[PDB]
Amino acid sequence: QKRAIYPGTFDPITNGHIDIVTRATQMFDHVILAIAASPSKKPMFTLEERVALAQQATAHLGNVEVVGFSDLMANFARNQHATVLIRGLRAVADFEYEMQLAHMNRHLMPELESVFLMPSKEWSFISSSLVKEVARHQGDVTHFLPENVHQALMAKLAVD
Amino acid sequence: QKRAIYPGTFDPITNGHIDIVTRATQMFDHVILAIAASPSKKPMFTLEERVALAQQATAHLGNVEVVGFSDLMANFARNQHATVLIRGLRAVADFEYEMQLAHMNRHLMPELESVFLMPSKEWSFISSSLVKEVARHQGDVTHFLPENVHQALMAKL
Amino acid sequence: QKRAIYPGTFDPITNGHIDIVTRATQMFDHVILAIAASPSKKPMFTLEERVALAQQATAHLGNVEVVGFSDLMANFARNQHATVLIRGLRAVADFEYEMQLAHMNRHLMPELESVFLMPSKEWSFISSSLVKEVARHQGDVTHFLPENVHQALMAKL
Amino acid sequence: QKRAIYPGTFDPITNGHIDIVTRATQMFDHVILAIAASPSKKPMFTLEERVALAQQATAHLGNVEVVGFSDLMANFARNQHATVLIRGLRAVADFEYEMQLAHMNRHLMPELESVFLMPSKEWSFISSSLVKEVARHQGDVTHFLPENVHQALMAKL
Amino acid sequence: QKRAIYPGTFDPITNGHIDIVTRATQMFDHVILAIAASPSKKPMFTLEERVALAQQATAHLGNVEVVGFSDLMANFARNQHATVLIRGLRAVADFEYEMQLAHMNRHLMPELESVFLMPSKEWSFISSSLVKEVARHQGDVTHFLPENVHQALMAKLAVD
Amino acid sequence: QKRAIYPGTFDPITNGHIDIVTRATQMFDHVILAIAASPSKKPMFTLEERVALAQQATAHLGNVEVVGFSDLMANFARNQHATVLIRGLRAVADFEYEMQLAHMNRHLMPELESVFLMPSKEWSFISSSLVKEVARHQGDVTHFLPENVHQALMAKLAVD
Repeated sequence: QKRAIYPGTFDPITNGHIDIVTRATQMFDHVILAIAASPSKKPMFTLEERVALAQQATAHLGNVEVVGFSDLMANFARNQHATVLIRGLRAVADFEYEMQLAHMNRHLMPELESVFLMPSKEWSFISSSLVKEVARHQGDVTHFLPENVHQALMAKLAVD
Repeated sequence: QKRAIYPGTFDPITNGHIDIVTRATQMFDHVILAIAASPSKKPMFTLEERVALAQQATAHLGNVEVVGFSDLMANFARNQHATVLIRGLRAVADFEYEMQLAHMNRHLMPELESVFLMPSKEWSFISSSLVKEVARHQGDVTHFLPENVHQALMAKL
Repeated sequence: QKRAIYPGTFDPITNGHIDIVTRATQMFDHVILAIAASPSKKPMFTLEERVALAQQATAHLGNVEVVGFSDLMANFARNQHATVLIRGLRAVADFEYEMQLAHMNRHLMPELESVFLMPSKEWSFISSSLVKEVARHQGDVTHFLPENVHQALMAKL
Repeated sequence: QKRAIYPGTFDPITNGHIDIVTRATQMFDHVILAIAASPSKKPMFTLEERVALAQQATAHLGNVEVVGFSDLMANFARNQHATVLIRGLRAVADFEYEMQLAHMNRHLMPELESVFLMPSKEWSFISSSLVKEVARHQGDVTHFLPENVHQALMAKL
Repeated sequence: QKRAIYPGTFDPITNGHIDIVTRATQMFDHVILAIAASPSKKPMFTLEERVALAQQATAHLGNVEVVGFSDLMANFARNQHATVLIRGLRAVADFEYEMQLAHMNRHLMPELESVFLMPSKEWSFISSSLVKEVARHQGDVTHFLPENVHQALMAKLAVD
Repeated sequence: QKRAIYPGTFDPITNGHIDIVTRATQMFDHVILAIAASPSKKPMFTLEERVALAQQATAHLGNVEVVGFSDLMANFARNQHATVLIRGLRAVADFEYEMQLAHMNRHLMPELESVFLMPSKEWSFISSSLVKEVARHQGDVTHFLPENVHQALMAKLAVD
């Protein structure tokens, strides 16, 4: 029935993202966790690494499929026949930017309905950018990450 | 069958509410538009009036069921077998209060998942309260309301 | 002659309001400081009192005219031939609500252009409501009010 | 001895308030939990009730003293020899209103320094008002309240 | 009488900016649409292109003059004898940043009064940065742009 | 008794920061004004210059010690035995980012209590980044800076 897309850079996937995609799969029949290449952001992890990490971290969720994309999100969503666009909404969100994006995406593909889900209190306050900054500066971020991502981040920073 | 509940005071239902419930029906098989008695708000219209107005305004949305309730919303949602809780969301929203409400609702019924939908730009600034303030001064609010609601507002005033 | 209207409840007028209306007069030829009766707010001062207080407080601003009104603000503005609607704006403002009000005002009278002005840092945190709360406890609010307004507040309390 | 005051309506005191006052005692030698009569809010509990509830709920915090007051908070703070004013702060807070209040408090007593503390994530969404709304519908709020407060809420309702 | 300045990077001018400058000309006798060079932002369009596009898009507004400037906005406004500073205020605005700028500009030139105007609902939600990002990623942004800017953006992206 | 840390990039220290650290010393027995190296931001002033400027500007405050640090703030605070973390909160603040940082720091070092102080109305509206941008573009920012910082900024921009 409903095909939902949950797009982002997922660099790397965090426990907050796991929370959101878990809620989405309880609500919609099929969820595509869609990872944007985003070369302009100079991601810490390559697209291949991000896809592999997200695949492992969502392996227990049967109706999640992880796939990378390099086009405009709406162009990808259209070709994949998604009709629901999953967004996270939490306490520290840039709320107006999220409203900008939802209006732009409705302009681009009105048949794709933005829906906002809210994570647990535990994951309401921390961005993945702060997680990476803290880890790179020798702070403990294990609490925020799936174990496979924890291992990959330790290795990435060790060789960096 | 995925069952969603769209609760509120709906005093009265506006074109913004119609937009949200319509978006909800495109996503979910059955949508319960659930009107809370809300006596602490001292509503302009009685619950029976609000239910009747919302019934007429949604009569052509076949997957919308309008009901009234006076108990805890989370218990009403469980008793209606709803698992999705529809909330409106827009750029002018006090989204932090919506977060507080969603966390309280989740404490009371964790199986009821809040989902925020965004109305059309046309209804991105309207509210029940602003409509009522303009109508109290005989200002023309027909643009913002279902026709049946406009008539009822004219009679109450 | 460009005619601006600066409407509100002014219950009572404060030094922040004086700052805004003064900035408005530097920009526009004639400024109508328009006091809404606002019965739903149950104001501390009657409309006649609020008009009298604002008249005295603006007596030395030659291009300010203080009036009272009880009808729809947009109709009053049209009837005064105003084409500019002055609103205050500051860092502490609920600017999204100001956007909702401006869009409703534009729906009612599109020819009346909302324009937001920013008060001095000195008045960047004051409000009528906070002044009244402190005064109800005999706190010294003389800094925030025209002298005539301070006296009237002392008598009402 | 650094003396802090933590004032509010505490109608009733919640687990969020307990969290804040506990954090305050880790920082300051003596903390006065000061309950304002607040008649304009028409509180659910009388002042004597609110003081009694907060006394029991803080009985094991040796450096907390619960008092009631009906005068201007800044004068009460001066009369208690407080130099630190504890305010709660969280992601859902209307922080601009907290800024307005802090600037008014500073105008009235510049020696009383506002200090904002952040509660635990567990209490990052609760409020007295939301607890009361759920309790009015017999919803289970025991998670959010000291046991003595839960009992008193059940009796008032 | 009143000389108003409406400054920004205008990279490129959008329908929202057209909306705001149109409202400004209905309110004030003369409006300078002032385009900051802004080399630090690495603008998509050169200053010459931005001025030409803004000139064409405002040609129907008799009391608008487009001019580029490379100095501090307040220094330019002072030398041009502007007394009104036009700012747009919309739903997705970084409101506190706009308050920062208004206070700084009042410090620099107190005789220049900041005034905020609000665009139509249609233009309340989309930044020019998102317009450029979407266009560069193969999305349709024609709705947001004057026709001359649409043509220039297509050509800029085609050769880029 | 209480050791408080007031950390930031202080690039350069401004009157608003002076305000906050003055309030902090009235409240806590010892305050460390701690300057993060922050090479990723490419600071205008070197760490040595920032420390020297902050030292001179706080020389009248007996219980302030200025020290530079290049590690994670929480790791430094822990090794220095700070138990209070001073943050400024003002009208134009990115409030949600400050909440993010406070939650992250509580995760890293729960024994370090974030406290927010509010500056005077005079310093409520202007960021140090805007001060530098305005000065670099030939605007007057003397009002916002201690005299020693004013002199250093004039010299930095003159030779830059």
